[PDB]
Amino acid sequence: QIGKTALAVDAIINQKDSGIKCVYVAIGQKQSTIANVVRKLEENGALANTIVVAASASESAALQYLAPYSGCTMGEYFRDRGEDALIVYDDLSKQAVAYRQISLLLRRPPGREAYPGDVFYLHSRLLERASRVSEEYVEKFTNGAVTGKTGSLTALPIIETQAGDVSAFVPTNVISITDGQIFLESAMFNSGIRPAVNAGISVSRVGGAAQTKIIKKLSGGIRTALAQYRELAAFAQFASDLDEATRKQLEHGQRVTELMKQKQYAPMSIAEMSLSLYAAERGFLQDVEIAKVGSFEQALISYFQREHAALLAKINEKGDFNDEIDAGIKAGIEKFKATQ
Amino acid sequence: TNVISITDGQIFLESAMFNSGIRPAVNAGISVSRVGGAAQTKIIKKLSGGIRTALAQYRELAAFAQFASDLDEATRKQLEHGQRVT
Amino acid sequence: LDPLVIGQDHYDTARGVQYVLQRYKELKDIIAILGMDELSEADKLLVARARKIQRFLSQPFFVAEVFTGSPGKYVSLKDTIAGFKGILNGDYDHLPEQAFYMVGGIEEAVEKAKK
Amino acid sequence: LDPLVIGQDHYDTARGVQYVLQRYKELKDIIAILGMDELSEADKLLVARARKIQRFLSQPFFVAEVFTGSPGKYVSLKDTIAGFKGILNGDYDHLPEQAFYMVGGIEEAVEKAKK
Amino acid sequence: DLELAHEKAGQQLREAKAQAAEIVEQAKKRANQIVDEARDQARTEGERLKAQ
Amino acid sequence: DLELAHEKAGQQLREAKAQAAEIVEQAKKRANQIVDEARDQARTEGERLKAQ
Amino acid sequence: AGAKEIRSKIASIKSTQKITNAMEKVAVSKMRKAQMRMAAGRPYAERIRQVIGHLANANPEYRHPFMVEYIVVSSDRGLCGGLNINLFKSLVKDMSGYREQGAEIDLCVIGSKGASFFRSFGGNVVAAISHLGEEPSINDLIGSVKVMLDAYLEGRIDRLFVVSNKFVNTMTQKPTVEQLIPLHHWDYLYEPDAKSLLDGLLVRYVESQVYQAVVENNACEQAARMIAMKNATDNAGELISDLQLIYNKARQAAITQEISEIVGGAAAV
Ligand SMILES: Nc1ncnc2c1ncn2[C@@H]1O[C@H](COP(=O)(O)OP(=O)(O)OP(=O)(O)O)[C@@H](O)[C@H]1O
Ligand SMILES: [Mg+2]
Repeated sequence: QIGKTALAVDAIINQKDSGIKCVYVAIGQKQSTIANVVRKLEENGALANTIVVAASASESAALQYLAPYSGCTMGEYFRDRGEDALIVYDDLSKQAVAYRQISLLLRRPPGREAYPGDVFYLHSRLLERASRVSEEYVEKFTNGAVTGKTGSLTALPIIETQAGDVSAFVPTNVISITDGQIFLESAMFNSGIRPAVNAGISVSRVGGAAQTKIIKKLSGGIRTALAQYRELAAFAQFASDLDEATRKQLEHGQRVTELMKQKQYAPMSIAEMSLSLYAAERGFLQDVEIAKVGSFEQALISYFQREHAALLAKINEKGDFNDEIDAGIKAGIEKFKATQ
Repeated sequence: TNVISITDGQIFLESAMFNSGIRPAVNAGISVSRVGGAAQTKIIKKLSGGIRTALAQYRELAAFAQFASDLDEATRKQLEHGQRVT
Repeated sequence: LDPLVIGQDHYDTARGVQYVLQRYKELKDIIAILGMDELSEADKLLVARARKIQRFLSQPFFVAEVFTGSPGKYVSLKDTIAGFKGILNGDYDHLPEQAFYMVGGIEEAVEKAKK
Repeated sequence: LDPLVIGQDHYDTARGVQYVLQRYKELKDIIAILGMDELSEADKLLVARARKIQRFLSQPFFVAEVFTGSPGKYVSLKDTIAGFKGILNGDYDHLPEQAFYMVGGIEEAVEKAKK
Repeated sequence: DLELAHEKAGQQLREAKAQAAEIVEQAKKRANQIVDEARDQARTEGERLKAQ
Repeated sequence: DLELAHEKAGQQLREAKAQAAEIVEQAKKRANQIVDEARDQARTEGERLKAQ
Repeated sequence: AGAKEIRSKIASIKSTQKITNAMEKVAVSKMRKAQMRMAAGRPYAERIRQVIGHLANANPEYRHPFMVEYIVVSSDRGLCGGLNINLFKSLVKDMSGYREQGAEIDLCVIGSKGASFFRSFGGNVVAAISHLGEEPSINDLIGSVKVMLDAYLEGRIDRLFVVSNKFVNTMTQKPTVEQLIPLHHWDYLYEPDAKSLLDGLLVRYVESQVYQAVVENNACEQAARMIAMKNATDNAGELISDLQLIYNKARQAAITQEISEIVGGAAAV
């Protein structure tokens, strides 16, 4: 109950105009929870671009064990034909529990927590299919019908931990297979930071290669700067007044911490995220109160949407950046703060 | 646990002492020889008594080394001796 | 890591760095409950050097440019020894803590402090 | 517990109560060793409201009457939101902490404080 | 200095009238944008003739 | 007198800014009425067709 | 999670307990340094009191304004066992009493914790000094004392007092309020006129009483700090004891679970 499904469903909703096909695999969930996710996809206009594969809690452990592979096969159809797809496995920890049941009933000898010996290979065989294939692979698969195009399958597996314990056998295996992880923290979620992403523990192994030019430049070093701010805020909590270098880092980290907060079912485009990142890293938030950062961002976006619509449309074409766009954003933010 | 119960004594080496520059790393506060003084020559048996006492005093007073300017002279004498023996 | 294999200057620098970081590990928990002001004049200075040493261990790699954004730095054995001896002897006590974070050799740390 | 189901007033009151109780839970170890007097002027005010919220959550039930003797209380959603919103806003900062324990609606905390 | 103070007060007074007019003008421009976006949302919500 | 004139300039800016916030909040309040009345009409027509 | 996290918490709290035990003896040592400084300043004040008594009795020709009808001392640092709170609690009783009488009140502040209190409740401070060493010098008090003396000569103050803690014993610090301004067969050879001498000696007397109040409050502070660090050392011991019981439970459960998995795996093979 800390937003794991909310993060993956919002990521599927954002692809309705991206040209990426979606697959949602529900393993061991109750049928009314599955029906509510489908209603939310339909209300947000994302259902026409999504395949929903269901293996609910009352279904045979064999169907729950096979569902991720069936959904993967439906996603691979697009990858092999020079198209892009996205797949969500809402609970690989429930697939592992279904596999453990079958294996114990077949009388195969148990391991580290009664789990089968090959529980690592269960997930590694599934997750290594999510990949990007070369133009030569697509050209060979389609017998020359598709040329000069790469194909891909992106995966968003979900795992549940017990009281934050990552030392469990299944969580240990999956963290060691993926190209990165997003850790959600219950203490941050209770403290009102609702996307609840722990920036210190979370990491992406592809980094800047997976970003557009504008976001790559405006976000360089933010993750490690927040990781150092969390430590600084705890170290300087009870000490007497420190130097300008310490006050500058602390006051900036507090503003980026309040900025990273977002609501559910409210995605931002490249231009909206770019304005928000630019106003923070270029120092424009230094005069703004922490309790006003959300109101400042919402008003700035609404103002650029009415008075600078042609600039947002230019940033949203490919996420390009240059001195003309940099100066254009600067002039707009200065005029905003000096008049609204 | 089995081998500690079978042997006549134990020499305990510690990672915290070894990283603090104390190279032999022997934690003299928990290490013990049940044979004791019977396994020593007359000269080492006579000199080792004051040294065990100094390291015991140092282990009790070590927290005051950062505040030695506020100690009583009689206590400062034990601390400075304990540091040199250590 | 033996004076008979490398040399006494290298070995003393390595053990010196380790000594400073080992002492800081017990003070980290003290500062978090009772604050920095309750430490001794020698402890306050040592903690500042330990936090600087902890940052001077960092270095941007050529294979990590995609993650870090900054360019990669190769540092030599003599350059490494000289940089750590300088922080241990107090030659950089006036530089801010953030100047040693991600900067190859010791020269670049003196330059980062000016930015 | 969604703004689209219960409305923004209920949702923000519930989120406000959880934020105060979470921050009070983080201070428990510091308060246990050093006491409340070492906290900041902001944390002291938050801990005082957290203690009042924690006590106002209590309620005498009509099935629990045999255990103690006190009469049971039924509190409407409107009265529930009004009480916690007032405690979060600071409208009851002057009333004593024991006035919120076992009283049903918020107006009864005002009458209990008269004793 | 008294004559100059009255001329300065005459500038500060009219500049405050102009800024207050622009602050309310921008608010009315923002209010108009909110209602037009709400009309497009309500018009798009009409998907129910086919989505249901 | 010039200090009182400066205070009056600041006072009207704070008043205009307070009214600007109220004008935008009334627009947000209006948007929800426009959207929810469209939802109830569209769902009611859907039931009208479903019964038939 | 398990035994590993509990073992780390125990070591952390144990490291903190060792220094609070040392800080108690450091506070006792500094308490003795403050007590010797309290005694060293008494001869000067009693002798100035003996001179003003004769120099006023023998000269009925002149009455100084100080002979016919608040300065608050506080610490600059943490670990005070209710020292400042018990003093402010005692002061508020007399300030409220002055408002029942309808009189206006002027306040003077010594120390950083006193300034923060009045700033959080809107108290009107006429003068303030802070960041003084644990062994203060009388030349720093001259400023704050003069502003309060001038307010008396200007007729703005009817009575002046020094608010500070008194050292009853090493285990008891008493909050107090003491009045400052409103206090046999031979005569002296007055070199300057006796009026000029009385004006200077009364000022030296009031400054000396404020310095003695400040030094005795510092002795009370070290005694309060001793009790606070003794309590912190004892409170940490209870937390260590509870964590050790939780650790032993996790130690026994881990062995029982490992044995259950080994017996379960060997029954299948
Ligand atoms: N960005 C957000 N802002 C506010 N609330 C959020 C946000 N993201 C998630 N939540 C809310 O917090 C809860 C998260 O539930 P969600 O089902 O997504 O978590 P979960 O980890 O998948 O839970 P579960 O273990 O039951 O599957 C929901 O009430 C959701 O509406
Ligand atoms: Mg979920």
